[PDB]
Amino acid sequence: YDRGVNTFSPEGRLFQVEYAIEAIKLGSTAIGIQTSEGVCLAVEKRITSPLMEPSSIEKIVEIDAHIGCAMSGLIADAKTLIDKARVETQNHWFTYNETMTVESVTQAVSNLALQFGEEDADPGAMSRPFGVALLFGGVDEKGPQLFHMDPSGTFVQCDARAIGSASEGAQSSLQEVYHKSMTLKEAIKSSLIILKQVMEEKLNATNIELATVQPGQNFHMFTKEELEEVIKDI
Amino acid sequence: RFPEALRLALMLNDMELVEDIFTSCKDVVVQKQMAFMLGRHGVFLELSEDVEEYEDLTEIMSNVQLNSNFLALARELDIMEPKVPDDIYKTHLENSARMNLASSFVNGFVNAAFGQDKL
Amino acid sequence: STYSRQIKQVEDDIQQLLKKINELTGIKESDTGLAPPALWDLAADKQTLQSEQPLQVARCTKIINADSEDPKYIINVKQFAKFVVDLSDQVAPTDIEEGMRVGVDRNKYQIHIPLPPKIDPTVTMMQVEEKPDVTYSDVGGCKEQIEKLREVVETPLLHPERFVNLGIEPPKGVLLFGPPGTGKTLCARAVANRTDACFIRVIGSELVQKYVGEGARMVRELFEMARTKKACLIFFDEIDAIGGARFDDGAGGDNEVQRTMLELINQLDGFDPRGNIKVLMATNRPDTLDPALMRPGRLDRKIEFSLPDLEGRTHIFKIHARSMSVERDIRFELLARLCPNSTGAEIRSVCTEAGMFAIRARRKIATEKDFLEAVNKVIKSYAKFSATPRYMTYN
Amino acid sequence: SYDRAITVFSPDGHLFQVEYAQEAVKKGSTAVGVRGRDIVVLGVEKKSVAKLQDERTVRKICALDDNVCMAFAGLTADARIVINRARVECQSHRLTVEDPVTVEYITRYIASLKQRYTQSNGRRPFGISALIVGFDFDGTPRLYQTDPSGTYHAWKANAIGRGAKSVREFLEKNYTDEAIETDDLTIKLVIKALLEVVQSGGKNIELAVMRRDQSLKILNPEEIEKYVAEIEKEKEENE
Ligand SMILES: Nc1ncnc2c1ncn2[C@@H]1O[C@H](COP(=O)(O)OP(=O)(O)OP(=O)(O)O)[C@@H](O)[C@H]1O
Ligand SMILES: [Mg+2]
Repeated sequence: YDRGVNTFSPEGRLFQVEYAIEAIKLGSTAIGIQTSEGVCLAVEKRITSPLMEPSSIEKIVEIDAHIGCAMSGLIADAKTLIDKARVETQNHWFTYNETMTVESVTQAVSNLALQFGEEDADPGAMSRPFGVALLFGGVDEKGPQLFHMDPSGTFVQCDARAIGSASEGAQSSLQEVYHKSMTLKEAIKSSLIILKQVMEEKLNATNIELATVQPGQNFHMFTKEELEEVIKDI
Repeated sequence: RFPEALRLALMLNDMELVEDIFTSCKDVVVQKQMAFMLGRHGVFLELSEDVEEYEDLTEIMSNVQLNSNFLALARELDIMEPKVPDDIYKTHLENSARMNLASSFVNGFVNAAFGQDKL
Repeated sequence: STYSRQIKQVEDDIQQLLKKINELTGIKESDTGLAPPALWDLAADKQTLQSEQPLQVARCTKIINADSEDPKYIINVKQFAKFVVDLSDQVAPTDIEEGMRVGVDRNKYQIHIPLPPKIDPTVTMMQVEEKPDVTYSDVGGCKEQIEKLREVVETPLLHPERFVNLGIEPPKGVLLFGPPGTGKTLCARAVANRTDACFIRVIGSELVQKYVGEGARMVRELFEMARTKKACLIFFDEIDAIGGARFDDGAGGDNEVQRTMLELINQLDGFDPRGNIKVLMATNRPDTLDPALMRPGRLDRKIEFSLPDLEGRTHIFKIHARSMSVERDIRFELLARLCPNSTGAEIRSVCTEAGMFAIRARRKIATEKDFLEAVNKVIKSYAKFSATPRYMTYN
Repeated sequence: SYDRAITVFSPDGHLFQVEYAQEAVKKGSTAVGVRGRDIVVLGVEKKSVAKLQDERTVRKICALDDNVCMAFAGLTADARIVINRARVECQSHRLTVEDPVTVEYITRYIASLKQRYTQSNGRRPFGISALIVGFDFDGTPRLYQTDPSGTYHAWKANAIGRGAKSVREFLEKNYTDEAIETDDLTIKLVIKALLEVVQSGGKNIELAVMRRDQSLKILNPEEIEKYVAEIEKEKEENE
């Protein structure tokens, strides 16, 4: 239309940024919880047909051996951010022989957001914001850490953050059930409980993804047996 | 079908049949509903103390709880606020002893059985 | 079948009896506008025809020698003539003013009765006489919007004493704006249902007239007849029909409509006080309105009917599915989550289409699957024709 | 250079150009892909078969590599560009890794290219959806579907094009382990799914299979006619 991508509303809102933020509410619900025992990431696969293979719906991604990411919204848009996170990481290791801070990874991914434009831009520059919301979860010198990133490039550490279609109700439930000193098993169970009450379908070990980043241990995607072990309770 | 039988007997104004229907049923709850119907109709029965649940049945048939039930309804239906006859007259939209007496009648009718009035 | 013969006998007797009754009483004609004979006061009609003389409607023009005891009144009897007359003995001299319509006799044309000002019948029909069947309980997700609207258009009329005591002048204008189907006209209908003052509904397209200056004349007469009431509300639905911003495109682009809008603006806040009129306009294109019309003193409150949030959408789903024969475990919160940016009209259509899916399957109860298919058909399948994405740039 | 944001977010939060490309896909011919036990089958409705048309040139099933082939639905010209890019990258990956590409890898590259075209200045999205079947190095049959947005998924069986919804509904009901016991049963399932939308019959079905350790084989019209005859015969005994 007449408006450019880099246009400000009379209220001071970047139009395309707000419109990309509205894209997350159509995405699947993801829930990240940070606890002293580790970071738990959960997401709903939202299977639309029995023929579709659930294993191909990858919405929790290994960023590095100590960092994972859960994406919500336009999953295709999240591929570029994931690739930049996984390339920017191992570049810090290449030059400094150390793993990045989760905050540094989230900041590097955030710098990609808002790097879009129409005129006076590079040929490889993007045309629109990334219509995806990311939940980075990892372990670093500061222990376990969970960061939330949105298409405006605003990344912020969160104790327990829910994004996606059910972000409002899941966030309310997280506020109701989160306390700072709780185990990782309790975090996983609470996240699964919150997911189960917001899914359109019925929760099972196939339509959800669960991952954990614990101190000492590496990023771990939960298998079907491990998922069934915790689902059998609730 | 005791409640409709009691209704039908009430249509017949057969007090003996009302008593027979009321004391024939063994269900206390059905008797309570029938007591509510009798209390609404204005028909009252003098039950025997041997009859189980005599107290509550008599209270239902005497409509002693009618005021509390009505007030609970009004509180639920958020209409407990008193209404001045001016709110009914609405004289501000219009482009004496008799007047005062009419206004007192309006105040009584509008706020009937509510227990509160601003006037 | 045993009673059929007697049924037909008594039915024919009843029909013959009804015809016989109508023979003595009346009920006939009805093409010449004749009332039933039970209302015929023929003696009083004759007495009126003799005693009550007809009066031609004229307009007083000038009063000569009003101070003295022989004031002469120049009247303009419509298309008939112009005369210099005097008041009848039954009319006070102070009851006739220059420029007001009067009624005079046919013999000496002496002024016999002051008359109400002439109002266009089309303007007269614009006032609402049957209130709509919508209450504020039928609007969900607009708690703040409804409160702001009521404290401007309803509260000052209901309880003016709360405002005069504190020297408070309440706002006298509200503009409801938002994407189509968000509930602007629904809230206006709720206001008209709850209001007790005179409510006038004006559609902007009704203010477009064939001839030059006619729309401004209708606006002037609308505010004239609105001022003949102690308190009044005027609803301007789709004000963008005539409320567009003034522009000069070389030719006479929208000059007459701009003059109508200027007349409306002058009536709202001009040299003369507006009166006790509290106006109300609804539009889905508030960006096109003139800056002078979008100014406080003409549109003091600007209530935005944005698309409902999750709680608002759940409330609308509860409102529209209240009388539905739904199942026991309908997850209305999930349904509200499944349509992020949807108007209340889309939610109503979702409820109706879920009911239609249940009806088509010859089922008396609509399950949750029916509501899911309704969401797919309305929110998703019909999303090509959605007015939402285009119209939130305008709001 | 033309640098205009063709694909921008709608106020609703949608990429309208992507949805229009998906609509262009929905205006395409029905392509059905079924992943069997030791075979992957791709059957494309031939839309209208003119007798003067060189059927060799108009082919909606093209082999990306010796082990990967895809059938598209949408704008034929866009699909040709996507296929050529995928073939070039398949050769590059074979040169670099010294291993034939996996189905996941070529599907991911195609989807990433589509997403890049949905987020680059001056470029409209590709108006094609692809059904990419093949075999991995371990002999596992694989079927994947990519859409103009850039999202891809693995499917046991899937359909794209105008009749995609009805054919997918049919496949959800008749795709069972028994129905894919043999190659013939898998091909019969594909032909039945195509016959759910194709009106005339076997004349408007171009079917190509791929078996483990074998190249893509296009079924001749007589073979498809024989299969349709088998299905028609089996229909009677079920009545
Ligand atoms: N907030 C709401 N709560 C309940 N129902 C609503 C709400 N908003 C809209 N609806 C329903 O959707 C319908 C939309 O009609 P309505 O007159 O409210 O639209 P509008 O906002 O005036 O639209 P337009 O700008 O096209 O005139 C209403 O009649 C009502 O049934
Ligand atoms: Mg309207």
